[PDB]
Amino acid sequence: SATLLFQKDPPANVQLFQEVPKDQSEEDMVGRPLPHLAANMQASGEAVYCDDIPRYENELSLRLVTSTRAHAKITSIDTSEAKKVPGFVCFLTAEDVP
Amino acid sequence: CDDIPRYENELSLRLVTSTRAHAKITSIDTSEAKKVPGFVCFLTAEDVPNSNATGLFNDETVFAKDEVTCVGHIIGAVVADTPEHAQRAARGVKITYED
Amino acid sequence: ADELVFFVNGKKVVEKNADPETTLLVYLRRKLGLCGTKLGCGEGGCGACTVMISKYDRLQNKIVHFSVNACLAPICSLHHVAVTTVEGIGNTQKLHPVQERIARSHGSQCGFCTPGIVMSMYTLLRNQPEPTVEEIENAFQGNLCRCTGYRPILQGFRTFAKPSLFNPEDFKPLDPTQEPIFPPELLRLKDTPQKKLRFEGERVTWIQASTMEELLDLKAQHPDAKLVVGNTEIGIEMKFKNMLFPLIVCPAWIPELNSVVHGPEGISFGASCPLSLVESVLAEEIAKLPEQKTEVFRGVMEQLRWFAGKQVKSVASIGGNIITASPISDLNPVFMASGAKLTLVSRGTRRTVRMDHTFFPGYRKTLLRPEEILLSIEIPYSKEGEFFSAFKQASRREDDIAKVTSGMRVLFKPGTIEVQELSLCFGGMADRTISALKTTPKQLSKSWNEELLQSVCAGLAEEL
Amino acid sequence: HFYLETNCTIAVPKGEAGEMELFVSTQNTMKTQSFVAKMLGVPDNRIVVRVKRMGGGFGGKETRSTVVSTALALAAHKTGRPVRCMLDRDEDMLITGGR
Amino acid sequence: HPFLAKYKVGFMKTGTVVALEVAHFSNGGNTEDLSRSIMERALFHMDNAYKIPNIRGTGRICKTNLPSNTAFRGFGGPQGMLIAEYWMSEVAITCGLPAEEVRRKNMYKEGDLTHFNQKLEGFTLPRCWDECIASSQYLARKREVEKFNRENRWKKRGLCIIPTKFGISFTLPFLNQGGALVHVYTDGSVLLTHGGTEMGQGLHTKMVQVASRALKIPTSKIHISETSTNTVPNTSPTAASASADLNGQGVYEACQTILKRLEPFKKKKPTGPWEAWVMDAYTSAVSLSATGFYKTPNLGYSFETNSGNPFHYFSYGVACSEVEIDCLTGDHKNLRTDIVMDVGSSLNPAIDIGQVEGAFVQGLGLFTMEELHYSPEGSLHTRGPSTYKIPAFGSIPIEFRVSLLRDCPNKRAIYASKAVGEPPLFLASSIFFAIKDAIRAARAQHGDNAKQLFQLDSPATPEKIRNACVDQFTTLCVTGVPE
Amino acid sequence: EMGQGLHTKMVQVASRALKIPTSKIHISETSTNTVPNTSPTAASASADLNGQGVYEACQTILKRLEPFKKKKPTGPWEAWVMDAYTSAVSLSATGFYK
Amino acid sequence: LPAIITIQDAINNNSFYGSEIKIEKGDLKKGFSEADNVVSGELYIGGQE
Ligand SMILES: Cc1cc2nc3c(=O)[nH]c(=O)nc-3n(C[C@H](O)[C@H](O)[C@H](O)COP(=O)(O)OP(=O)(O)OC[C@H]3O[C@@H](n4cnc5c(N)ncnc54)[C@H](O)[C@@H]3O)c2cc1C
Ligand SMILES: NC(=O)C1=CN([C@@H]2O[C@H](COP(=O)(O)OP(=O)(O)OC[C@H]3O[C@@H](n4cnc5c(N)ncnc54)[C@H](O)[C@@H]3O)[C@@H](O)[C@H]2O)C=CC1
Ligand code: FES
Ligand code: FES
Ligand SMILES: [Ca+2]
Repeated sequence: SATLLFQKDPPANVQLFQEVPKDQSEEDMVGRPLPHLAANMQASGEAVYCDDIPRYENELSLRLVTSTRAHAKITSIDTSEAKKVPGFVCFLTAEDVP
Repeated sequence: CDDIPRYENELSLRLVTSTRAHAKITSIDTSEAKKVPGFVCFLTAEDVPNSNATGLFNDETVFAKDEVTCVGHIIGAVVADTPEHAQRAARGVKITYED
Repeated sequence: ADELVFFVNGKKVVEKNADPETTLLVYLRRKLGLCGTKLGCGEGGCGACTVMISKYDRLQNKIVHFSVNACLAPICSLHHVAVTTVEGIGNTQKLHPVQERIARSHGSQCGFCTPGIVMSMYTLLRNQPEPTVEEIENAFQGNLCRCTGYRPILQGFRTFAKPSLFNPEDFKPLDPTQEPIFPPELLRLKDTPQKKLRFEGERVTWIQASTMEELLDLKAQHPDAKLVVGNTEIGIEMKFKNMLFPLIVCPAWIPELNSVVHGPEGISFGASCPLSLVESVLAEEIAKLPEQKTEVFRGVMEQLRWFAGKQVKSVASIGGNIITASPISDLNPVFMASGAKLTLVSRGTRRTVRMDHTFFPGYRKTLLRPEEILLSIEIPYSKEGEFFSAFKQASRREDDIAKVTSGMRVLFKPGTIEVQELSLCFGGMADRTISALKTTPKQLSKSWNEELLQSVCAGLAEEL
Repeated sequence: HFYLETNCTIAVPKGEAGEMELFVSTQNTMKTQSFVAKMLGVPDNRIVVRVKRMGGGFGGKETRSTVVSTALALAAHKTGRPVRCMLDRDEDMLITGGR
Repeated sequence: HPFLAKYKVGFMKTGTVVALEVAHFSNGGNTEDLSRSIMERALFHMDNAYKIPNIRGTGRICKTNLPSNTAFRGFGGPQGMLIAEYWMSEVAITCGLPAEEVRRKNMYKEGDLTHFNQKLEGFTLPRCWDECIASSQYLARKREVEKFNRENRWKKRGLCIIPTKFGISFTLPFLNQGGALVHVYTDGSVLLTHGGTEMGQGLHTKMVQVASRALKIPTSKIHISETSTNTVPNTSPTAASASADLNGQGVYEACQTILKRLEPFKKKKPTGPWEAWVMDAYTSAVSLSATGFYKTPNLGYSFETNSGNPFHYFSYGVACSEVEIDCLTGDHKNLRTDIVMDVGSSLNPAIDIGQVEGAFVQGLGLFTMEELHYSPEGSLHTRGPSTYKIPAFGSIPIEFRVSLLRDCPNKRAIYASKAVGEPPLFLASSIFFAIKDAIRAARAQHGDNAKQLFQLDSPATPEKIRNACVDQFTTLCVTGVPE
Repeated sequence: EMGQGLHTKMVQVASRALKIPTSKIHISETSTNTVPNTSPTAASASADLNGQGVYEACQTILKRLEPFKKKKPTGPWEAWVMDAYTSAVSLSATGFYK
Repeated sequence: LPAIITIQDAINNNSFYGSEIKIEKGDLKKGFSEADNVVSGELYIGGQE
């Protein structure tokens, strides 16, 4: 068996659960296997997640600036190269917190 | 309302209204409307998914069907990219009436 | 020219000012507003951005269909193809069977991975309307899901092959004739010969080369021009390693770089051939030729089983893997162990090299000169008494970086068990692909027995 | 009425389950919601009508605002894109009636 | 949170454990966040399913220069429980007794108190255990594993059955509250909202099912569009597996208010449809909007007096898993997993089975695949799927069997259900311990003693599996010698 | 709101009803998904109708806070509210009038 | 600045969030003294993204 190329048998799945009582109304869905209400839209790419929301004409974009050190004092920050990038608006820091 | 910023994909609508107080609509010609840059579509009573009956007492049309019953009766609506293009396209919607 | 023209969901897109840094994903989502295709990683690993590409293959006089990662696909590479997204196959008013079955079988929880999984299954069916259960699982080597535990997706899709949670009898049947037409325009456009294209963005110029002469001339005057075929390395270096290559040349249209030639000694592949083409031709050869002839071929195929997934293998070129020269390339150890023949060309030069230890002189370096390109690689038939194995062990079986990867070949003196040649090559054991050259020469003329096993093991333990 | 702000609606389709959000200069959110829902053929629970403020109404936006809202809601449904219409003063005076 | 544990367990030759001392340490990172509550839950679960008369657990949370660690499905539970299962595995090995017998004989009975003094009422665990032992054919399959291992030197199989007990409720009592707002419009359609957020767990689906039962109208008449702070304020996070419990009750109460308001119109028109009652209530100027609220009663543990109930009830389940390892590479296949889960009377067995499988597969990642790497200076190296390996389509057990326990209503939660989100995750430890069993079979082939307690840290990666399968190859590489 | 100062009056009413300054109370907008089945803002009736609705919603809140007001008779509004929340008492209420 | 990275760094530096949390029941000294066997060990469990 040391020389065998990787190979699996095909899957064999079993899901067991309880039927709802016999005299439960067909409109009473509690305990019945109702599919996720958004499943069809998720399958079709129509379900909207945050970034799928259309942008406003005047909408801006933000990117976080993070530490590359585990523990250190910040002695200085230079934004001169940042300011040269087209579309630059601002760099927010602790000073900017109202 | 109009101070709210536009979404980047937002469209503009312009209503197209009856110039006759009481008349049959015999044809609508949108040939010119379609030539205006930014034109998307012209909505009429045919485009209404469910009911064209509206108003407090259900006696009003969303869009005129077959007849117009005042000067100002909404016949349809042009959809375009900008309000200027919508206004120009709405001028190119030619309606023929029988009084 | 300089206009970029392609189709999305059957509709013509004309992009007059295409930026080479724009990916298909960004273009679909932000320019076309088609947000069914998701960003999950941007590095080819999750499949959330999977879309289908259709094009007319000029070589084969046939329409082909394959899936790709939209997150890594530059739009400048897509002139005259047709893109299909989740929106192109159906919606809630008329669900495609693929969509209906994943939804109804409870294969969609958070739903963010769902369009990408739908597109991988859809693409499989466009190529194989009746796949085996194994083909179905293989379609998803490059798709991840964090919610479902996969079981319900495979179980719902199993219905496409060959109390209850769902009823497969209520599923609508698949009619493959009802899929979207290949855009007639693109069939009309293939009658016109392709010309060189240039795209200029904020920082990057992209040249889509149409001929070898164009490519070689460009490399002669500008040896810094960066070749891009599938973009599965370059895309990563740009996005994650903050590399900027101001001049890109894409040679993917060039016939010589896409050709498959059967010769006396083996099969030569053009260096731009996608890994999926290599897989499909070698599979055909393995099925029809004697086992004696296909040892190296089956070694390549074993490595390719565990090489990324469908989306990456559709665009990833064989030459891209060789030239990237990562120490953990899964193919270089196999090409080195088999001594595969490489053809190198520049303007005014052509040379051949058998891949050996010298081909890789340093970390991510090859012996290629700045103006040379890799034209082809010949994957050899094995001889009588010549045996080959390929190995890979990573952290996960599927779509992963090898910790150690290996090609191994032995040739025996005819009629005997005495060694004529032995080659043991390894990735992941140094800053380049290496051969165990201190250990193997000692073994020549030895019989293949326990004494040889122990000698090779002791040798490898010392040398590596 | 000559409310200084004429009739205005923005309809934002949400692409799921017939859901739509309308931002409207109206005195009557309930009928705006009902008339839109009935026209589209969706339940009331899919339609949300929001009003921050109007630049005047004086009764003129108690019902007649809906002739703009419905046309706009229809364009948004059809296109899958947000759609906006503010009436010009001449349009508003013609269409919406008075005392 | 990564955990380090130092344990000492005292036990009898029978396998009965009589003393347990465990010190836990977690790596909390650079802010406190939820770290201390996570440590509390680990301590609450250091017994897993086992009654231990003399017991001491301590927990300390380390403050470090790393990104702040936080809530993850299980919330300290899987860490506390794996430690329990790890010394328990060593108790069985030391005694020379079958693991499943040692676990069973140490298991709580109905009415026992935990180490934190909460009474185990409605203790369905022995049922999950007996059903899983039986449906998995565990003892027959043990023999086939033994036989495979005799016939194969370089592949080995292992099989293990693992129980679990998981306390349901936020460890901070006042977070066990939920709110809902319901509107009925005049066409009879219902707009519902509650404090819970949809993240794939099918919470809105369950709330619509709940509302539909409560109001006695089809689900098609009820819609949830979104979660918002301006419709339901002061909501607890969607966390602690608690959300269907908490929001279900809130939804139910808002619906009851609406029904009470509609009852005189229902009396006037006993058969006339829902739409008539609603229009009648509207034109009689009756309010068709209601809030609903719920808090879990009688919760609050004190660490000083070791009294008070932290949990409202407990989830129970059992998993049996079989693996086959490749002793030469460290690769393995997950061959078969059988799970029996008590989800009370399930609100939605499709959603609940989906949650069992999803949770199980994340635990499979935790215990066997998923590993984060940092530079000595504390920079995360592992920043994408290329280097962080979550389970793939091919990673899941080949035979995957899940059963929801029958006939086990849980009256104290909405329509007799139980929470399902987190409890099944730990059950993937059955793969971890099946692997450990396979490794032991490989080690015995190299002459390396039975009853030897070799080290297997979590996750049991190919690296850890291969290195633990000591042979002539590892010996040569490590020390330079063999034969 | 159409210029008649209805939101101003409702804040004035709620401030008296809750016995807190107007500065602690905010009305942002009108929406069908916060209050359903509303009559038009018409017939000069809106302050009368909504004022009573606002008054009643405020009385429900005050009734819920009373045990906390009784315990901490001078402690500020913010103390009672945080006490109510941490005792898991609902801080949301509908109000209605005909 | 001096960094504390691992659990052992933190233990060596007394770098903790708050005080020790503890649950104890019964009699450990007696429990361990009357056992047939004592087994000790350490376990490490990696985190998870
Ligand atoms: C998700 C994912 C999974 C992956 N899995 C694996 C794996 O399992 N094993 C493995 O080995 N790799 C793997 N890779 C790496 C990569 O996909 C392969 O190396 C691939 O073959 C690169 O080909 P490409 O056409 O995309 O190269 P590109 O990114 O377009 O180019 C790569 C390099 O080759 C050069 N180049 C291309 N063609 C020529 C030519 N003909 N002449 C000279 N230079 C040329 C380019 O200039 C560039 O430097 C993976 C990558 C991703 C994103
Ligand atoms: N994205 C994905 O999922 C996959 C990517 N690939 C390849 O992985 C590459 C990863 O790139 P990088 O992180 O830059 O890795 P890299 O190309 O620098 O390779 C790192 C590996 O090389 C070896 N190595 C390097 N220097 C060594 C030395 N001095 N001594 C011993 N061993 C040494 C080690 O095995 C190390 O793990 C990609 O470029 C791609 O080609 C392969 C499989 C999957
Ligand atoms: S976004 Fe993950 S592969 Fe493209
Ligand atoms: S359903 Fe959420 S990741 Fe697949
Ligand atoms: Ca923390």
